[PDB]
Amino acid sequence: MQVWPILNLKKYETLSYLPPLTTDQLARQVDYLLNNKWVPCLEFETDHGFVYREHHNSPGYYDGRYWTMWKLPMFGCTDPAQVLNELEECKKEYPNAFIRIIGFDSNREVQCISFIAYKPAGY
Amino acid sequence: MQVWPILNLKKYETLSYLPPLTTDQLARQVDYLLNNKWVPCLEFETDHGFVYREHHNSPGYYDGRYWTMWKLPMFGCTDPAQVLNELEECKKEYPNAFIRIIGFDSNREVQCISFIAYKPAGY
Amino acid sequence: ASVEFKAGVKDYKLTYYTPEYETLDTDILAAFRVSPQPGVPPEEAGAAVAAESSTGTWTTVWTDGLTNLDRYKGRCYHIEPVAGEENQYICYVAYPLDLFEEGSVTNMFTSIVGNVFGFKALRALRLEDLRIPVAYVKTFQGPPHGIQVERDKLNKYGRPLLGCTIKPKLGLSAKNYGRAVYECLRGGLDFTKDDENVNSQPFMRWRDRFLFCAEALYKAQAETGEIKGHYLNATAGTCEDMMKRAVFARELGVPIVMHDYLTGGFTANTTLSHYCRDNGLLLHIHRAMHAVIDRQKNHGMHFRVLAKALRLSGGDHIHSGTVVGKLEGERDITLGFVDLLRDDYTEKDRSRGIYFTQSWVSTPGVLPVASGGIHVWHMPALTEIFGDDSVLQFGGGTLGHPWGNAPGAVANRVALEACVQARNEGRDLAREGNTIIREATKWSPELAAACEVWKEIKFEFPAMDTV
Amino acid sequence: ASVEFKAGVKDYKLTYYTPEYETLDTDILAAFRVSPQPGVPPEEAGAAVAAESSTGTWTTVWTDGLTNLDRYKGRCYHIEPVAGEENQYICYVAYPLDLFEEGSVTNMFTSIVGNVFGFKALRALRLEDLRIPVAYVKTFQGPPHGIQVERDKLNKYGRPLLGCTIKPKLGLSAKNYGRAVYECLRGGLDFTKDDENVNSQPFMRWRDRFLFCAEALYKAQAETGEIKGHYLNATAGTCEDMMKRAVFARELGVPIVMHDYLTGGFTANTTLSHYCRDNGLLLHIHRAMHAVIDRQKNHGMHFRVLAKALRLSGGDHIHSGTVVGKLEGERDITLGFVDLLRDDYTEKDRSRGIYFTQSWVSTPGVLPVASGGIHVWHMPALTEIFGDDSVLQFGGGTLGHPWGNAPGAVANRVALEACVQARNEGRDLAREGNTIIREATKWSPELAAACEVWKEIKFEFPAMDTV
Amino acid sequence: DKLNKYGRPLLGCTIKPKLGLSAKNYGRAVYECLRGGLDFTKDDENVNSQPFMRWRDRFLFCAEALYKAQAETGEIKGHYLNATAGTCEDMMKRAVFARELGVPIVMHDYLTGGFTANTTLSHYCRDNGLLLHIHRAMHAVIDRQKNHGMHFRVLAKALRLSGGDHIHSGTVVGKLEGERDITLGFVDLLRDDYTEKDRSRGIYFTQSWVSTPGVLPVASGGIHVWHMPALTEIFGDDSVLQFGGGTLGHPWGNAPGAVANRVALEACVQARNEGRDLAREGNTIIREATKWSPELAAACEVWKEIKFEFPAMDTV
Amino acid sequence: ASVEFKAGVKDYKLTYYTPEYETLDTDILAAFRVSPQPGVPPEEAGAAVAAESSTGTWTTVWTDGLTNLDRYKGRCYHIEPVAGEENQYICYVAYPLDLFEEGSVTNMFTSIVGNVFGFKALRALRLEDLRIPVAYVKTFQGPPHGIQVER
Ligand SMILES: O=C(O)[C@@](O)(COP(=O)(O)O)[C@H](O)[C@H](O)COP(=O)(O)O
Ligand SMILES: O=C(O)[C@@](O)(COP(=O)(O)O)[C@H](O)[C@H](O)COP(=O)(O)O
Ligand SMILES: O=C(O)[C@@](O)(COP(=O)(O)O)[C@H](O)[C@H](O)COP(=O)(O)O
Ligand SMILES: [Ca+2]
Ligand SMILES: [Ca+2]
Ligand SMILES: [Ca+2]
Repeated sequence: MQVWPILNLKKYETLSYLPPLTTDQLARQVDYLLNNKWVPCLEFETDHGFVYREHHNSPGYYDGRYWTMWKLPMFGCTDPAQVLNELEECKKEYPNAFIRIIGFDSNREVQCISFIAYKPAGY
Repeated sequence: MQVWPILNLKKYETLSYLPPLTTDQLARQVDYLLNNKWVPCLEFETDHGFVYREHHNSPGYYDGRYWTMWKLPMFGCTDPAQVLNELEECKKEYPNAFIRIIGFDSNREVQCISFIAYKPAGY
Repeated sequence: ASVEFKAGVKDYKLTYYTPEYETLDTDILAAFRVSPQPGVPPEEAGAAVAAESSTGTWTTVWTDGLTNLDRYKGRCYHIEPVAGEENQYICYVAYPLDLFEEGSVTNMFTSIVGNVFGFKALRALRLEDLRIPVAYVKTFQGPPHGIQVERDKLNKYGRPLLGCTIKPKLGLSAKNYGRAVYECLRGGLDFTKDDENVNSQPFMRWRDRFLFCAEALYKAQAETGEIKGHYLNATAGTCEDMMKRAVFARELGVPIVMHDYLTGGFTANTTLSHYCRDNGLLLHIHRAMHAVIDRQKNHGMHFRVLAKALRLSGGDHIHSGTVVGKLEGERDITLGFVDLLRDDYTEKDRSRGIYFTQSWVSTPGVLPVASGGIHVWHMPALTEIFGDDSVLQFGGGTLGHPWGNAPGAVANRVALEACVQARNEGRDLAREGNTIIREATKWSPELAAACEVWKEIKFEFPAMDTV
Repeated sequence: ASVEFKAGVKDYKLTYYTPEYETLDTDILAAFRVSPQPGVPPEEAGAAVAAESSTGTWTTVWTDGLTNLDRYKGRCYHIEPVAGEENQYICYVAYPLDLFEEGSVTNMFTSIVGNVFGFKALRALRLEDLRIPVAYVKTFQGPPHGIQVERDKLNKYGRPLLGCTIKPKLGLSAKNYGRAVYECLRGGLDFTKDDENVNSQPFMRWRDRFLFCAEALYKAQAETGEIKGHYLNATAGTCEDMMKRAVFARELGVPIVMHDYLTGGFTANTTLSHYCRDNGLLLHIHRAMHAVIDRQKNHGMHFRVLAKALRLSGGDHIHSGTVVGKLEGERDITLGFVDLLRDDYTEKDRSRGIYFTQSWVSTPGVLPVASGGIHVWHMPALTEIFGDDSVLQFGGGTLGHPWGNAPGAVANRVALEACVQARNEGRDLAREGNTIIREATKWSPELAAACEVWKEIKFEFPAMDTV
Repeated sequence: DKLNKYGRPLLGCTIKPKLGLSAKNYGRAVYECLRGGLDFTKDDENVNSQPFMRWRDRFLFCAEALYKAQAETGEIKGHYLNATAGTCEDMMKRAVFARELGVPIVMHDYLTGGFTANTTLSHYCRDNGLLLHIHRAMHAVIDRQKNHGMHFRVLAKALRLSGGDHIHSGTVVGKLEGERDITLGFVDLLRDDYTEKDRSRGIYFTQSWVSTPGVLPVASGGIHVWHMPALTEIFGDDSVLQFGGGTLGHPWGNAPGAVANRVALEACVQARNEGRDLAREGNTIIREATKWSPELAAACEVWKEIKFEFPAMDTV
Repeated sequence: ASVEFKAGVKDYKLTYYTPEYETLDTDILAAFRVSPQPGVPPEEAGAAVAAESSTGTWTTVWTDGLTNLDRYKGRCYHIEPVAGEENQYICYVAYPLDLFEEGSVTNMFTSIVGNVFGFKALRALRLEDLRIPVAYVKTFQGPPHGIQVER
């Protein structure tokens, strides 16, 4: 009988209950996004890594959901090395931030992909 | 005329105005719980040891009342050494937590016992 | 099937004395202690009480034949002589479910206790008990919260709760009220309260007091780390005024308010009970005025009937007496109605004054409150009589302590925990009480000073209300 | 000027027995009949009642020094032994104006009658009378209308008014209620009414009854040409429910409603009193439950206190007893509280049970209502005791008549007018009563049939409540 | 977008014993479930307000619990508070207090409450930013038999008009009836803007929605970790998968139960996304995850034999 | 008094088939016409209906030990075979007063008829009749007027 731990067990939505993505596993998530013809985008955040409620409290209002856009969505991208390259550029400029990869479906106007790709020190 | 102190005089509900339980006194509280045929359970907390009001303020709403369950309530327990053994296991895994022992009455669905059994450093 | 109308008077017992009737499980049953005038046979006295608390008047009325009198009539179905008494009987009366207004204690009292106590033909009448059928119980809300929910809201388990009335009953200002409340709460009491008659007055207006008592209670909560309440009184002259005070307590986010249910009344109290359920407020009930009605054995209404009525109308706490303190209450009678207030089921038990088996079909239980002339040396007996599910209140016992309110509160909290530990360890509170207290004085200077002041004080007098 | 705080218990009489005190004209004065336990001197008993109904508790409290105890304390200022009684005294207690909440009977009772009746140190306690100072009287509305305005609204002058409770107390349907109301009102009664316990029930729901009783009363008004009323009962389980019934009566445009002020309670009754003033409704008050409290001489509260309390809270009618009918009430005591209900000023008069001179600074007077076991042969005595400013009600006496409700009403109306004419012509109602009635039977067949049916019926028993 | 949740089915859980738990034990159970990785917990369809647990106490304790699980985990949480009631006034009072607590989602039983009441609550939830979970209690009285009644697809279309953000859709593989092709048909009728006549899936008519928002289908009733691969294949990302028994029946308690289900679902999503076939490699995908997840391994041992396979009453 | 928690699935009839139970006068009683699938005994079918219309689900839950399952559980207390029918039974189920919200037909139907009609293990289910106890009747207003008052 094991007790699920309590301390420093922050999670990050889709895929964060799995083992850490290897470089091959990260590659395959970007292939999957591109194979479905979704638009990739990178987002980053240094200050509020998790969701909170500072300015309002009514149903469905949360702060911390918006992060900041790295450049623009990569419209027309077909090459996974571009996505991975921009991830390396974001990391170099913001080594202290959380960085996620998202993929947009413009017909539904819904993100169909979202996962954490890099985490700063101690996370 | 003595003045009742103000600083670092946090209290912990039933039994916390008495001198610290000896090992024999702790054993006798566990015997009492088992002799009334109540189900023992351990609960622990590292972050918010005392009660507070973060998410709401209406009558009867407080944060900090729920702690986290150590394994499950020990249904059918009749041996005090099991309870004390789980307390030692909880302490070893969470030496920085507050740990309490509770006893449930399932007919009334009321905890009939609750007391602090271990306190972390400086408490 | 329709007999002619015959005008004129005839005996009540021809229609309303019914010794072969079997009671229905939907009936309300009343046990009346009846003392007839000389020359009035017990059958006629019993019949008169049943008739005039249900369908009948003093002469025969033709309009009976438009209805079915036998399905609506109240009826005296059993008469039992009282041992050791000249001309005094227990008369049992049955009232059909259809006579009563759903959810209205007011209507139930109006019928059963309305006019019959002033009959010329009786010397005295006392309602001892009522059997409230489960089909009528289900028409009421009952307590707003009840015992289980109250402990879960407050996170308080494994000991009686501790309270305290602020003294000078009357005459303190709003700010001195809150000053006294902070110092009482910080020493280990869970609760403080308004005195039953502090409402709003020239020396202290209600809104000012609510506000200062909120600052004080929140300060004691933060210092100690334990949830605190102060019973803010909503009792008032009108329903509008009463509602305004419950509304401001709601706004302050505090856990508990109080009402004087007999002086305010049952129509008002049922209103407040419904508001407290709707708004998550605990409702403490004070029984001011009960002893006008319930003190004497020959005449009035026993407290157990008034306590059942409160459970229906609704309250989370009700004062129950202390047994050992300054106001009357016999041990066995008190244990009887404490069980009627807390439990789901109580069997007939004439040795504790329970005339009827009573079921509650899960109506929440009320917390009994023991208060009035008690102090640290009473703690062992109090804990033994009431057990964990009670509130023990020390007004004079806290604010009469030689070192002030905080040390007063410590002494009471230490004494109670000492008793709880000893009880839990197998010690006998009845026999080892003074030794348990004495042992705690060796490591608690606060309790030692309280013990010295009140060591001789006892309240021992002959009781007026015995089985 | 500040003496040290001394913890511990001491006698009440050191602070609260004050035989040299001169009462203030702003004080509330209480006359208590006190029966102490053996070994408790009357000074300490009187002190104990004063302390515990005002500012004191059982041990000494340090917080007294934050205020001025001597300006707030209640105080026993006079003690008088009861003639013919072992260990029973009249203790007089004075309470400062500042202790009380303006406009609240609830608060006034809570202090004076709240906890002291259950003291272990007393065997029995009865509150006999209260002196209500004119500065406190002016904080209350009093009756919605009062006697002058009621007669002017209804165009009724020069005789007692006539009413009638519908019988079977319970069990009639809404449409049979209205049928009975029409036949009563068309024979010459001014009013009919709901029985005190007819509220809303399975056999008859309230809104149905109000609506059929409005059709019936308007039909009798148009046939006879005289204004008619039916007291619709607003008594209910909650204030919201009570308010909804007063609202629909308003909508129907009828003149009068009723409330059971003790079973509903003072908080709810003051609310309804204020509503009836704001909306032009007469308010009939029924005193159901009073005899639980007021029957016995040793213990409780006398009816005169409960009647003063109603006058303050508010009502246009209150039941006053009949003296000669089926329920208890002694002539001299009754005349005493009838004067306290109707007049602007009543002097101390211990032979009628008036312990204090009482002034009303123009509070409207309440009409006394005589009801319960009376019939045509009582008419002369009733007219003599109450005079023109009363209502006399015959339920059984109308619905028990051999020829039905209309003829029953004629008999009562003819009897009353015969008494009024005879009195007005100089005849003596006490001595010529039976001859007055007998004369009227020669030209009134309806009265003749009523006279035959009830000629032997009398209610004569030893009274429990004597001066 | 409100919940910040993308790229997988959502995970819920009904609290069990259906009836009989107290207000505080409900909240205790909610916290432990939510902290282990479920997105949602919920009131059982028949938990309204009762002698064992009154509604306002339950709302209040479930708010404290959900907010504690949210802060521990870093992920938005919800608990479906039930507004079903005897009268509209009562129903409205519950939606009002949920609003006051600032919580994201309430629930309604639309057939037992009824369409008149349901439309009222749907308008209130649009006006106040509350998600609305719909439970279809009573539908099988009407829709079970092929000769007589009304098929569920008609009841599902009616709910989309009246209004709700979630509706129960069946599981196909668990304890209650639902055939794969008929289910796929009305799932498309609930989520999509346009659906062509297709008699093989029971669609008799081409149906258009002119941008009526889509309803998330909820799969619940008798499912557990070994069903995860098939559920993910049938419904895809836009669904909610609910495990009551399958969380509160776990040997180690609610948190570990929740971890097992969350790990199972992520394992399926990763494998699907890498090109693996969920229909054929399902058991291997679950089995692989049991090597690094003790919690899932305990859940797998307990329910390895459990299947619900019976003849269907409702066929094309 | 508290037995260990045992995870896993077991038959419904172990807890919810209760042929010796005497009905309380506060109980709601249901008469169900049950047609089970082949291979499902009538005891398990009746048990399944009672469990899933009251307190139980498909596998064993540890939280039963925080309450008193035996005072809340619905229970199949009698089974009668239908004359002239293959594999069809009248199953009688009892539900404690405390399961129901006062004054709510909606809540009463939600429990008794909510989910059990779509169980895979049944071919068909019909609720024929309900015994509504007088204590639950009194929580409802009933007709606004009724026959007497309308005339
Ligand atoms: O006025 C008072 O006397 C009290 O405040 C107690 O004061 P102390 O604590 O200072 O004695 C309580 O209200 C009484 O206990 C009421 O009686 P009961 O509980 O019998 O109704
Ligand atoms: O129930 C009754 O008895 C009455 O309707 C009278 O009926 P009858 O006219 O048929 O006697 C009146 O309420 C009583 O007079 C009340 O007593 P009181 O005025 O003393 O308070
Ligand atoms: O009562 C129940 O059975 C459930 O809580 C599931 O319990 P478990 O998670 O413990 O199975 C769900 O409401 C049903 O799934 C409803 O059925 P449907 O979705 O078919 O309408
Ligand atoms: Ca008091
Ligand atoms: Ca009457
Ligand atoms: Ca369910």
